[PDB]
Amino acid sequence: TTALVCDNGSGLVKAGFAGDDAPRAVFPSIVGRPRHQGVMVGMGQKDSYVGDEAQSKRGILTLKYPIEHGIITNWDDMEKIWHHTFYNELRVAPEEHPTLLTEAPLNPKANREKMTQIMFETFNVPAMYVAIQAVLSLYASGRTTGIVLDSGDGVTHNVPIYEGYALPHAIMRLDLAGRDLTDYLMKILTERGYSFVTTAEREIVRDIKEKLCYVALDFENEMATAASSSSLEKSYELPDGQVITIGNERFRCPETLFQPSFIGMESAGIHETTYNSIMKCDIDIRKDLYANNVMSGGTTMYPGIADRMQKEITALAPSTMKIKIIAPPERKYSVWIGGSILASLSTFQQMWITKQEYDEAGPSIVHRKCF
Amino acid sequence: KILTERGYSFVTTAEREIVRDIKEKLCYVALDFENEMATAASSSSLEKSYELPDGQVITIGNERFRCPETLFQPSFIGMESAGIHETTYNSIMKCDIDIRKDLYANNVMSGGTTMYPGIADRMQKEITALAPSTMKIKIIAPPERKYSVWIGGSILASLSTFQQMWITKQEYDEAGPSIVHRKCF
Amino acid sequence: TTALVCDNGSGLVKAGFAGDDAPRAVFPSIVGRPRHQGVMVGMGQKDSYVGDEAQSKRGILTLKYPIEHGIITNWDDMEKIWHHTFYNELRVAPEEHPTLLTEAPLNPKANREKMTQIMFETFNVPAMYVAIQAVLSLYASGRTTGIVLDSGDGVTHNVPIYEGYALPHAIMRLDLAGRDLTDYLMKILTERGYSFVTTAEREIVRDIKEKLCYVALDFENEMATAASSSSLEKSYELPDGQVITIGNERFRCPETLFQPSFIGMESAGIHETTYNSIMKCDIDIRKDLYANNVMSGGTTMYPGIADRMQKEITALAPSTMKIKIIAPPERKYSVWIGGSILASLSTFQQMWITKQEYDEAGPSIVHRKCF
Amino acid sequence: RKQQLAEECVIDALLADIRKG
Ligand SMILES: Nc1ncnc2c1ncn2[C@@H]1O[C@H](COP(=O)(O)OP(=O)(O)O)[C@@H](O)[C@H]1O
Ligand SMILES: Nc1ncnc2c1ncn2[C@@H]1O[C@H](COP(=O)(O)OP(=O)(O)O)[C@@H](O)[C@H]1O
Ligand SMILES: [Mg+2]
Ligand SMILES: [Mg+2]
Repeated sequence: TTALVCDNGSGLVKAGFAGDDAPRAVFPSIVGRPRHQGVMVGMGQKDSYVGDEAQSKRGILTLKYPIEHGIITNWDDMEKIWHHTFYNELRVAPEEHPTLLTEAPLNPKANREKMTQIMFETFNVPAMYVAIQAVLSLYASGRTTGIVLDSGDGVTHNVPIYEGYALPHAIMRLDLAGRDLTDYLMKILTERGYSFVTTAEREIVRDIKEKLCYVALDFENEMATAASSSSLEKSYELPDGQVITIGNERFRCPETLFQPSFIGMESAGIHETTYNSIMKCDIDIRKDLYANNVMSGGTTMYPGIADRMQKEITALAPSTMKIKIIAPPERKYSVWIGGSILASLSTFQQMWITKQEYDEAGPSIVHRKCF
Repeated sequence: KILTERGYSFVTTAEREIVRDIKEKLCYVALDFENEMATAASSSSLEKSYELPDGQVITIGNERFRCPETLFQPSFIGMESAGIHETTYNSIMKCDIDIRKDLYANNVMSGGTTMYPGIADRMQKEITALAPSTMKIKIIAPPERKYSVWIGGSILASLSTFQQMWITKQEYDEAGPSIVHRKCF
Repeated sequence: TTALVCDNGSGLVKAGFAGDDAPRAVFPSIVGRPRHQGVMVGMGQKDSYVGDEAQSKRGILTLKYPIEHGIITNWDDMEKIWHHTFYNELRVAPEEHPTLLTEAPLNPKANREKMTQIMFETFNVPAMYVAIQAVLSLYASGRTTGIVLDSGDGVTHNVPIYEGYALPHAIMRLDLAGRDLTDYLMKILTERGYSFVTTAEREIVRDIKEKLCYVALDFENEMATAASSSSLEKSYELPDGQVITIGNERFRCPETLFQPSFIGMESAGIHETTYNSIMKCDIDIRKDLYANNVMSGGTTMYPGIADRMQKEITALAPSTMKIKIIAPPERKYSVWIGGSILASLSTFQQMWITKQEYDEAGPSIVHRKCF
Repeated sequence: RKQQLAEECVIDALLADIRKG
C-alpha cells in the first residue's frame, strides 16, 4: 500500500507517489467557469474546467482560486480540485492509498477540520496526515536543524527547528507571496500602458513574473542603472503577438518581499521576519540557525534571491558569525520531495490518522495527532 | 452610378438585374488599388466586354475593380464606417487577448459578396498589414461559400441534440410571440 | 494672478477660473473633420472643427474623441482641444496664468510625461500641477474623509481618503462609464427598430441617455412593470422630426454600471467595487467611509442612483451602521469646483511645478511632485 | 498493532452532420 503526497498549495497543486524523485502531476489550482453564451449545441459543454484545461481555454473563462492565503474559501471548488488530481491526473483510487497533505502554520482550525471531514467522508481514505510544509522542506534538505522560510503563492512563513525540535512561539506567518506580486506587477505594468484586468491576464502577468523578473542585489543602484541606461530592459511576446518591454519592473516586483510597504502592509520584510524568528529562539541554537537558512517554495526561484538573503541577514547578524543560505536548485518541489521522504519513512506508519481513530474521535483528533 | 461615366444609363429596377449580372460576371477585387488604376489608365488590357439582352455590347475598364473596392473603402458611397478588413480586425481587438491567435488562423468568409476572385489575397494583405508580424493570417475561402449558410442549416437540423431546442406550438400558445426572444439568441 | 482649473474630461472639457462657483467653459472634447467633398469654393471652410462648432455642424463631420478611458491617444487633437479652450473659450494667454490639470488614477506615466512636455513647451506656463479628481470631489463635498466614486465618460474609479491620507493600495479603477453606456444604448436601440451607426448619431443617443434614462430601484420589478404595462414608455423627438418611444431601455442602460456583464466585462459592479475598496482599507476607518460615500461625475445623475447604491451597500455591509450616500445636486462640475477650492488655497502655492524645476529635472519631476 | 500488521467536441459533431449532408 504505497502513499500519495498532495501539496495543495495556493497556486500550484503538486501531487505524486511516495519514494519518487520528481512530483508526477504539477498543475495550477484554478476552477474556470464560462462567462459568455454557448451558441454551438452539442460538443459536451462543461460547466467547469479544472486545471490545465482551464489554463488552455482561459480566454472565455472566469478563473477562481479556491485557496486564498492558505485558507480554503470555496469548498466545492476545492472538492473539484481534489477530484481532478485524484481521478484525472494520477488516476488512483484514494480508498486504497494514504494521503499526506501540507498546510501552512497558524491556520484556522476549522479549515483543518474541514479537510479532515472531506478527506475522510468524500474521498475516504485508509489514512491521511496533515503536515507543516517547512518540516518537509527541512526533510528534503536532509539537515535536522535549520530555519525554513517557505514562500508559496499565498503564504510566506518562517519555522525554526533545532535538532529535531520545532519552536512554535518563533513560528511566524506573513500573507505576502506570488499572487500579491502578480497583482502588484499589474499595478506597476499600468505605468507603461499595458492594461490587465481579467482573471485570464493574471496568468500572463504571472508568466511575465516567472520568466523575466529577478531579485536585485542592491535596489537603489539597480534603480539608478535602469533609470540611466536601457540595458536591463527586456522584451516579452504576448499570446496575441504583441511585444511588451519592461525595465525596472523586473526588480520592483520581487522587492515587495523585502519592502512590504509597497502594497501598504505594515509588516517588515522576509529578512526581518527571519531575523526576528531567530531572535525569538533560544540563545544557544542561533549558531546553527544562522548557518542553515533553508529557503523553499516557488517564490524563491528568482536568480538573485540567495545573495540578497545572505546580504540582508549578514547586515542584521553580528559580523563574527557566518551566514549560509541553503538554496537547492529543486527547491520548488522540496515540499513534495520531503513529503515523499516522510511517507517512505518506516517510523511514520504509527502516526497515520486512521479511519477508525477518526470515527472514534470525531474530526477532532487532527488537532492532537498532528502538530 | 459609375456605369453612367462611360455612357451607359440604367435607371429602372429591371436594369438592376443587368447591372447585378455585370457585377457578378466581370468584376474582380484588385490586389493593389493604385497600381491597378495606373495599369487601367495606361493600357486597355483590363477592359472586358459584355452583351446586353437587346444586343448592344458594353466594354468596362477600371469599373471592374472600382465597384468591389467599396467593401474595403466605404467612403465611395459616403458612409462613415470602416472597411471590412478593419471591421474584422476591430472585432478581433474587441475580443479577449488569449483567443486572438485562433481568430487569426480561422478567418472564415461566407456569402456571395466574397465571390470576387481577388478578395482572399487582398484581405490577407490587409490583415497582415494590420496584425503584428509574428502571426499567421489564414483565411478560409471554400468554393461553396455562397450557400454555406444553408449548408450549416442542414448541418444543424441533422443534429440529434437540436431537437429539444425548437419553439413548439404549445409554448407559443402560452407565451405569446415573445418566447422567440428568450429561446433563441 | 488667477489660477486655471481645466478638467480635461473624457467626454466634456470643463475649464474655468479659481474662486468661482460655476465652470466658465463646458464643451465636449470632439475634433471634427469633413468627410465629404467641398464644392463651394471659399467662405472659410475649416479643415477641422473643435468643440461646439463640431457639435453644431456634426451632420457632415467625422468626430474624433482624443481621450479614450482617460488616456490621451491622439496628441495633435488634444493640442487642438487645449488651443481652443485657452484661446477661443476662455481667451487668455496660458503664459500669464498657472493651470492645474486633472487626471484619473492609474494613468500610464508617459501620458503625464507628454502633458507636462506639451504644457511646458508650446502652451508654456509659469506653473502646472496634476492631481486626482476624487480628492477634488472630497474637497467639493467639504469633508475630510470619504470614499469617492467618480464616473466620467471613460473612467469609473473609487478612491478612499481618511484624514487627508489617500490609501493608494485601495484605489480601484474600472473602464466602464458614459461612452460604454452610450454604445450599449446604441446596441439595444436596434431592437426597437432604430438604427444609429454614425458618430453624429452618437450625440443623439447620448442625448437620449441624458434626457430619458434612469436607474431602476429594483431591476426585476421594473422588468415586470415595463413588460406588463406601457406606463414607463417615453417619447423623444429626433432632429429630423421622427418620434421614438423607448421602454425598458431607460433602465437597461444605467444597469450596466451595476451589472458589467452586459457589455462582456468580467469585473463586478460599482457597488461591489466601492465595497471592496472599503474592505481594502484598515478596519478602524470603515465606519467613517460608510457615512461619507461621495458620488461625483456626469454619469451619477440618473435620478434613482442614490437610493439604489444605498440599498446595495446596505445589503452588502452589515446592519449595525449608517450608509449615507453623499450625492449633491451639482455633482457634474464638482471636480472643477474642487479645483476652485484647491487652486484658491494659499497653502497650495508651494507645490506648483515651476519652469525652472522642469528645466532642471526634465519631465521627471511630475512623478516626484504629483501623487 | 502487532495483530493489525499480521493482518496486512465541435469537430466530431460537425463532421457527423457534414457526412449526413
Ligand atoms: N521560475 C519562476 N520564477 C519566479 N516565480 C516563480 C517561478 N516559478 C514559480 N513561481 C512562483 O511560485 C509559485 C509556485 O510556488 P508553489 O509553492 O508551487 O505554489 P503553490 O504550491 O501554492 O501552487 C507560483 O505561484 C509562481 O508565482
Ligand atoms: N444629465 C445627465 N444624466 C446622465 N448622464 C449624463 C448627464 N449629463 C452628462 N452625462 C454623462 O456624463 C458624461 C460627462 O462626464 P464628465 O463630467 O465629463 O466626467 P469626466 O470629466 O470625468 O470625463 C457624459 O459623457 C454623459 O454621457
Ligand atoms: Mg506554494
Ligand atoms: Mg469628471
